[PDB]
Amino acid sequence: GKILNVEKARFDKMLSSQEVATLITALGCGIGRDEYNPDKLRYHSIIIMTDADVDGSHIRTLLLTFFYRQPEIVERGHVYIAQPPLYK
DNA sequence: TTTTTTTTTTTTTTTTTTTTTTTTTTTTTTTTTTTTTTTTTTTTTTTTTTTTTTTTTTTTTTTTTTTTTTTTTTTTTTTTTTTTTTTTTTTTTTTTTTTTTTTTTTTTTTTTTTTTTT
Repeated sequence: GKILNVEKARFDKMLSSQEVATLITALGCGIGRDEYNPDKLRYHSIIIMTDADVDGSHIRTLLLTFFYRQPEIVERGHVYIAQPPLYK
C-alpha cells in the first residue's frame, strides 16, 4: 500500500516494514549519513512501477520523496519511472 | 428519647509472587587463503632404426648348511557367556490437498484536543 511520508514522519519512525525492506534491498545501510554508502547499491536501475491510477501517482510521489530526502541515488540517475497503461 | 451491639471497607503499608529489562556461551556466516583444471609454446624431452664390444648363462663337477627329522610342552586357539554397538519394524507427529467456520493489521489527508518536555 502507501508508505510513510518521510517529510512529515520523524527519523525514528523510519523503522517500518516497508521502508526497512526497501533499504535492505537497496543495501544503502538504511541510515542517512552514519554509514550511507551509495557505491554498494545492488541495482543501478530502480524502477517505480506503481499502478496506472491516481493512488498510484500518490504512492509514486511518496517514493520520490523517500528517494530524494533519504539523494545521490537520484542525482546519479539510477531512479526510473515506468508508465503502464490505464486503458485497453 | 437516649443509649448499646455488630458489620464491613477503608486509613491502608508490608510480604509474596509475577512480570519485564538484561547480557555468557556454542552455533552461524562473510572474508582471505590455499587446492584444482585448461590453454601456449617452448626448449626440451623422448620414441624409433642401424652398429658395436660386452658380461652373464649354460657344457661339467664339488661340497655343506640349510633341508631332513621326532618329540615336549608350551599358548594361541576355540568355546561359552555377556555387554556395546549397529541396524531395521513400529509408532508418532506434521504437512499438503479443497470447500467451510472465524478473524487481524500498516499507511495518506486536515483539524482539534490531550500529554509530555523546555
